[PDB]
Amino acid sequence: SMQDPIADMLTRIRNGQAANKAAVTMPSSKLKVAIANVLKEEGFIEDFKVEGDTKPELELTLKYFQGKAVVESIQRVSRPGLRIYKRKDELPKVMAGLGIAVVSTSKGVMTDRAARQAGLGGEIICYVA
Amino acid sequence: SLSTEATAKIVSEFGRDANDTGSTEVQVALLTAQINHLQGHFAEHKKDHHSRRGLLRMVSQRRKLLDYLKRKDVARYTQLIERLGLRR
Amino acid sequence: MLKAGVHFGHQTRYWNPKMKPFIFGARNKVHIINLEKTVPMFNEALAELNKIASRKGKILFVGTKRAASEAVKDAALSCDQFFVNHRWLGGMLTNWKTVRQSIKRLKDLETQSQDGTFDKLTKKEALMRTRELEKLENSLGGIKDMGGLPDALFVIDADHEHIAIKEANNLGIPVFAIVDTNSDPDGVDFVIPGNDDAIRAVTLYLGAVAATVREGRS
RNA sequence: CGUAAAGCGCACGCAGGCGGUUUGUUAAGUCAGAUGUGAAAUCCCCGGGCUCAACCUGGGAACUGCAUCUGAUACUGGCAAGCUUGAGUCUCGUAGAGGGGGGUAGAAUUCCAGGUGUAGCGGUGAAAUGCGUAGAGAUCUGGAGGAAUACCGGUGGCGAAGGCGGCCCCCUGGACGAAGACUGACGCUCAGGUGCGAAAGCGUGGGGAGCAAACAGGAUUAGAUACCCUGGUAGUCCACGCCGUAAACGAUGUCGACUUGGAGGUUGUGCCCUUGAGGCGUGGCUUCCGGAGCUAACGCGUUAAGUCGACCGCCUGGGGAGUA
Ligand SMILES: [Mg+2]
Ligand SMILES: [Mg+2]
Ligand SMILES: [Mg+2]
Ligand SMILES: [Mg+2]
Ligand SMILES: [Mg+2]
Ligand SMILES: [Mg+2]
Ligand SMILES: [Mg+2]
Ligand SMILES: [Mg+2]
Ligand SMILES: [Mg+2]
Ligand SMILES: [Mg+2]
Ligand SMILES: [Mg+2]
Ligand SMILES: [Mg+2]
Ligand SMILES: [Mg+2]
Ligand SMILES: [Mg+2]
Ligand SMILES: [Mg+2]
Ligand SMILES: [Mg+2]
Ligand SMILES: [Mg+2]
Ligand SMILES: [Mg+2]
Ligand SMILES: [Mg+2]
Repeated sequence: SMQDPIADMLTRIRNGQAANKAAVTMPSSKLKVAIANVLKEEGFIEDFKVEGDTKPELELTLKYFQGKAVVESIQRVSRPGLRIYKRKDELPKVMAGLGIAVVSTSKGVMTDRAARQAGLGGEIICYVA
Repeated sequence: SLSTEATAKIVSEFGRDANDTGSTEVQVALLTAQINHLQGHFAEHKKDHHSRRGLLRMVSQRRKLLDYLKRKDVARYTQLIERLGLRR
Repeated sequence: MLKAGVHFGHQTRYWNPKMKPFIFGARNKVHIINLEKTVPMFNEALAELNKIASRKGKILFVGTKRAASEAVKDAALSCDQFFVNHRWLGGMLTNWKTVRQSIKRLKDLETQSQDGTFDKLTKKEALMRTRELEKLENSLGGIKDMGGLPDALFVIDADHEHIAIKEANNLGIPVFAIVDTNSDPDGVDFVIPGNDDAIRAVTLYLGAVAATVREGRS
């Protein structure tokens, strides 16, 4: 159910994107945001927005480049059934180097590139490319 | 299915005021009330399996509620089961 | 900005979902297109049309329906452009090298209608070979001389031209088409919203295409 | 795991697994560095020694592990207090073959009685068994009895599945809708467990019109332990209690989120000179068709067999065997 909301986010992108849908919204959370952040900073989403207060409302702008969408694939990795935790030497690099891996760490939701530099590791939320 | 008169009664017997309809105790109480009433319905008949399903439903619900209470306010729990007269 | 006296929109339920971005309709259980979006598409329509027409325009005004056909055998036909105004013999772009000989027959026949052999053979063979001609005549006029490969294609009703567009899509032939609310776009590189089968939207944009291929480099 | 092996017939629900949202705290999981340890040989890397090699050997590297200390706090778990969208509770109503109990109605069949009537009726492909002069069938009249409820009736409606159709009262389950109010994550799923669960069949009494396993008789047929005909017992009906299986099928487990359309059916409800028998919306349920997509194909397609998550059942060649 609502039990895993991050996969729900991942999928609302995945879906709307394949639906050539301009925006897409969803109930917000601290967590959710910190990710969209990374998605934006790495140029997969266009721009996010949290239009709420009591009942927060994370909202994202999808991009489309050529004819495609910018997100060729968005999978969950960790999940409440089975949590994944890679050290640092073990951090997974997506599409060789292209595309990213969203990982939470003792210091915030970063990208595998970033986390690798940081010198740390953590829960590898999802993969994007 | 329980009298608006009677259901109201109990709301005003277990909650803050009437309107405090969803107060735990109040649910647990007007469930109890029906569950008990019903025991005579199914005293005759007994072959009314279908209706029985709602009654089981009733019990398992009130049970979950009763559980949750004990988890929160163990005081309001004991008070309630004494005063509703169950849990032996 | 509009010019279309009356092509407004057209076509009722049968709308194809993908034709949303070019519709603002609602009148009486039929949608009017986006009057003001058809237009910035004449920008690009006749533009990259005339753009290739100067660099040398070889068009192919593909359009059919016994109620609009002959109204393409005109300045559409006449000027720098060629036309098909009947049943689109499937594979005529895609089998151009099979059909090429369906031309040699047409000529080698009319080139011998008032020429060569004719009033001889039987008084049977006569219009009993112009039944051959009248046939191959329609469906295979605008083929006649081809000279400079089919290069873009102007097509009347996108889906009613299922085949010819698809053919082009295959062959690298930019397909300029006007696509009703009901017709399926995206087969069309240069998409022209609005009505497709009212005697106007045709002649209008139709004759207005002739009127830009016809002249581009003097 | 729709049709190839594979979703328990269905439901509730303990353990367990999973769990919306904010803040604080915790620091077990997780992450970091340090330190110790992880025997030698082996394996691998670069050399060296036997005429080469196999073989021998120096040195690194590796031993992906464990443990202790110290730190990091995003995620997970613990603790605390919240929050309102998830989930419940309350008010009014709507549709309904939802369940249980008691009444009751007309149409028919069979039977009993009688009137009239008289030589056949019945049945098949053709016949015969059968029935009729103790008068059949036919026809009219009255009566008894059980069983099922024409027309409405409809890809109509309800239920968890099984399944539930005359009318009425009584008891009762669920669903949905319009508002607003209260509870405040109280939830999802569920091995074990419990309940329900067509028809057949079993136990005791009862009931028995029609149908009909068995059985008898007549036929057909090379044969006919059948299909057809004349009869007809159990059973089919009620009460109590068993049994627990069906192609128990959508051959598709439940819950939740997301993703173009079109024409109906059904059922609530808001708004418009109600001024059209309506007009524009907005929920629940459903049928056909169809896009992406998915698929071996067939096909599925917002009621997914699409895109995702939580949990559970189950599959691992055919036969043997759902057998011992
Ligand atoms: Mg199978
Ligand atoms: Mg959370
Ligand atoms: Mg060693
Ligand atoms: Mg050597
Ligand atoms: Mg926490
Ligand atoms: Mg009678
Ligand atoms: Mg009678
Ligand atoms: Mg009710
Ligand atoms: Mg049972
Ligand atoms: Mg039975
Ligand atoms: Mg019996
Ligand atoms: Mg018989
Ligand atoms: Mg079975
Ligand atoms: Mg079925
Ligand atoms: Mg099933
Ligand atoms: Mg639809
Ligand atoms: Mg379909
Ligand atoms: Mg699915
Ligand atoms: Mg057995």
